[PDB]
Amino acid sequence: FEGFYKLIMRRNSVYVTFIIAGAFFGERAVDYGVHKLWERNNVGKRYEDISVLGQRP
Amino acid sequence: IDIQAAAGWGIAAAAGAIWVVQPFGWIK
Amino acid sequence: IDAVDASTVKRVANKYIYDKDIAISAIGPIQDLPDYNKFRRRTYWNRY
Repeated sequence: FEGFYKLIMRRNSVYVTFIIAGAFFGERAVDYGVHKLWERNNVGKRYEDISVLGQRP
Repeated sequence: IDIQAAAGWGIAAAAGAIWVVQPFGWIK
Repeated sequence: IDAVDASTVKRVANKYIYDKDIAISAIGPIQDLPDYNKFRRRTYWNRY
């Protein structure tokens, strides 16, 4: 808590590391959330939802 | 202030390398 | 006084100086004096 907190606002190297970590996780969290809502809005329309998938003849 | 700052930026650079290049699977 | 060593000065300076607000009182031909944001920014060093 206080240890990381105090380091972030007192050393710019820790703050830059904090920015990189927040960019990395915040980007993945949004990409995960966007894709979950894309899946909920497109039920039945995915390539893996084709009934005849695998029997061409 | 000279070694602490050097380790701090070395950590920032290493995290940035892991962030730009994301070799999640090269940990072998 | 003797108790105030180099570690003491840095500790006290971080409590009173680092990234702290300042008060400015200027008079005369002071157009070239930097503004509040310039003085405010110069209370920390971003290379550390």
